[PDB]
Amino acid sequence: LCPFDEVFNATRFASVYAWNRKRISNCVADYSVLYNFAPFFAFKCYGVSPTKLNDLCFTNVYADSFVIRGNEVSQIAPGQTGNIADYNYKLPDDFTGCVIAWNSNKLDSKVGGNYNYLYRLFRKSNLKPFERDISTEIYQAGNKPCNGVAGFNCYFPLRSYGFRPTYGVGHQPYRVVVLSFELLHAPATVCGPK
Amino acid sequence: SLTEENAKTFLNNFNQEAEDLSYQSSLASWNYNTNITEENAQKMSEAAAKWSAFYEEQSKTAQSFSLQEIQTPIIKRQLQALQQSGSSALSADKNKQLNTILNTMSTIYSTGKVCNECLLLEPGLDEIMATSTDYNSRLWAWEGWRAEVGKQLRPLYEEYVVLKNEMARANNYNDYGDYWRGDYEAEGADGYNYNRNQLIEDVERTFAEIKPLYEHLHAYVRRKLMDTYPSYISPTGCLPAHLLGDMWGRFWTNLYPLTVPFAQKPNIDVTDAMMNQGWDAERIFQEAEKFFVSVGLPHMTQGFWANSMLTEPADGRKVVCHPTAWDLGHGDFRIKMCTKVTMDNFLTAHHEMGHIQYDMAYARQPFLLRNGANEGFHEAVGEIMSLSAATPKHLKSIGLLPSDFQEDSETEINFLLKQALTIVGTLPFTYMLEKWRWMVFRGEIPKEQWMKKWWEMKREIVGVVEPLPHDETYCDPASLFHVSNDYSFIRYYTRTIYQFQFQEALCQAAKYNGSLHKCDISNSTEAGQKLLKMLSLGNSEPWTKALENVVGARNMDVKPLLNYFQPLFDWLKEQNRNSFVGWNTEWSPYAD
Ligand SMILES: *[C@@H]1O[C@H](CO)[C@@H](O[C@@H]2O[C@H](CO)[C@@H](O)[C@H](O)[C@H]2NC(C)=O)[C@H](O)[C@H]1NC(C)=O
Ligand SMILES: *[C@@H]1O[C@H](CO)[C@@H](O)[C@H](O)[C@H]1NC(C)=O
Ligand SMILES: *[C@@H]1O[C@H](CO)[C@@H](O)[C@H](O)[C@H]1NC(C)=O
Ligand SMILES: [Zn+2]
Repeated sequence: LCPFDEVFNATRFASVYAWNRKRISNCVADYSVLYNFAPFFAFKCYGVSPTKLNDLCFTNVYADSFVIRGNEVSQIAPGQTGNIADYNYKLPDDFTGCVIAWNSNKLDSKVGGNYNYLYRLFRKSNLKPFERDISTEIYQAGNKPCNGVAGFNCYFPLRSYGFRPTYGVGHQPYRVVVLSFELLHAPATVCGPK
Repeated sequence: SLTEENAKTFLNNFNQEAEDLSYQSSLASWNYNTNITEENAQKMSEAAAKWSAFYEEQSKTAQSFSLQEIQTPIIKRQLQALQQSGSSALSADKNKQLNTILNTMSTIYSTGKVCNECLLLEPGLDEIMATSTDYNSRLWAWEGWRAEVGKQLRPLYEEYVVLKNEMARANNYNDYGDYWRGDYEAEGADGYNYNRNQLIEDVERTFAEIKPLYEHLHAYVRRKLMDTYPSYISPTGCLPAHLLGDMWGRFWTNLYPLTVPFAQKPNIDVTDAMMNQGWDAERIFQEAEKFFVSVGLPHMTQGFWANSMLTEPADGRKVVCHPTAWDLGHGDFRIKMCTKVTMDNFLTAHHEMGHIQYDMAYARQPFLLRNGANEGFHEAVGEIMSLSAATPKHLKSIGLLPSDFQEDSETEINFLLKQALTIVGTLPFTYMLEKWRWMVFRGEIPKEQWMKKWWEMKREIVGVVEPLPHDETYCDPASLFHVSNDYSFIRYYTRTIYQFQFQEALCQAAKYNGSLHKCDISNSTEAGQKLLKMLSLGNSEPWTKALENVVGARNMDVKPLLNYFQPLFDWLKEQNRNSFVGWNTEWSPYAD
């Protein structure tokens, strides 16, 4: 059995820019275990059908988990742009996989404030499909050469989330997992149930 | 390499930090309002100080981006909404002096007492001016108040005016009046451009059409008060300032028992009908939510029923006990209200929920644009809801009035009169006070003729005569809360105009055939999507375009106001035949 339980029922998820990636290979993939993790805010599969997932086999199933706001859940989709899928985690155009997303207010919200989840806001250029950036360099906005200090035309790229339970439904913490299937010429070792 | 993208990045960073700092400040303020303690007050003060420091630092940092290079309209508007400094333009010494003068005036107004009984402003004076009908019992209190508070605030107000003029000139303005009229300044296309100096030409123009109705109402009130005041009212004279149901005369609602068209048919009250059915605060809020959803507005958030304090706490918490609609941010909308099962609270619940529905509309706009079009717009969206929820047709649909009841003419006339005593009677006083403050700040009125010109305008605009002579030693304008404490007062006239404009625009869109005051926007999804077109813009567009999106006009219009009281206007014109509509500006109660 593939470790799908340790991806959706984890204890602490990573940030959006440092999205946690896990490779799933050499194991029977039971696609029926995805359910039972609460009514999902989103269960959108691109290029495949959520029903016939047990009727095929892929070489590798990459699982990318990250926490984002509620209004930014729609930005995790091929083609769409915004503030999340431009400098933190961009999806390929011809993406054949499944994006699941569910609220996690009870687990990832503190009364004082859960400032542990960070997100990149400023960057020189947009990212590429399946690219990670963990740099903490000052964003040189203007022509003034920044010297590691913050101020005018020198802003910090990584900001923090003010997750609190008093938020509404669009700013609460939402955990999003992305399962991307790979079909290289290598022999398939990840099949469904029997 | 262009400054446009740099300004965009700066605004993005400012909004990202403000959506957290202002949220923390609002949360601290709410925690203070929940349980008023010494620690919560300190936390709220620290949060407000941090927010103000951040805002002034960003404003000092934002002034390095002139609006001439910014081509994008929304970016230019966001930069303009932040470059405005305000009181920080003055030096440290002048700012400290102005703050000390403001605090001293606020302390004098809050700790004012009139004794020859010995009471204060709110406990005894308000009740006497509202309920008591004796001539001397009101005259002595009025004279004592306007002789103590006026003479104690005059020397401070004389320097306050100069300090405010200096602050205005320091912010590239001319006078304090022009600074207060800067909120109605719009920018955009050739038709969507409004100027500050253009407002003065409209507020007067809008006053000419409401003059005959106000004259008829004043004549009717005078004829009705002649009975209770036989030897103190002239048939062709003005009314004393202490016989208006209030210390200043802002609202004439206290004169309803003395000025009633038909006493044998009182107004409609649903208090007992609501108590019989066993309703409560949560039921009132659910009915208000159903009313707001029926017209076609978004649904309330789940946190509104959990984190908001809809009822009075029984855990011993001391609240201010007044209605307020708080928008903390990030989808946090709450209502703090001393809600009961009464009818006035039932209408206030629909009034305050309108502000919440407004705040839930422009949430998609940037933080520098999360506000109404002007000071007269935000308070105008919630007021029209009560006008539609307080109709005899809406009360029968909900279940407060039985189906066997029928609308009567005398009851409608009494209701229109009671509404005009509060809505129509406050417009001339507001206009006169604003004109006086504008002409004083502009230096047109010399400092040796403040009281003279004030009482001269009291006779020509409002038609109020003083019962005793008051020389320049007093300062009666400063006796008002909005004048003593720094606050704008022209917003009420614009609100009163815009509420009737919106009411007419939303009633003509639903194809309603009847009186304007008996409209009912319920069961009309077209009246919500048309209003949401303006509520979703907020401050991202000039107020002229926001007003055109609803009513079509790009300026104030008083014709909807005259159509609201048209039956009452005809009734007053028919009843005031055996009288002279108007007043001569020479009669004086103190003179023989
Ligand atoms: C009365 O006011 C006090 C403020 O001192 C409240 O105590 C706070 O309660 C909130 C919510 O539980 C928390 O911040 C802390 O537990 C308290 N803060 C501090 C600084 O002690 C108290 O909750 C209020 N009473 C009620 C019934 O709410
Ligand atoms: C997740 O794990 C916890 C503890 O192991 C368990 O109680 C819970 O039922 C799990 N969730 C699901 C959907 O099985
Ligand atoms: C308004 O709609 C409600 C439910 O949609 C209905 O019960 C009520 O009778 C309607 N009122 C009128 C006047 O049509
Ligand atoms: Zn209010």
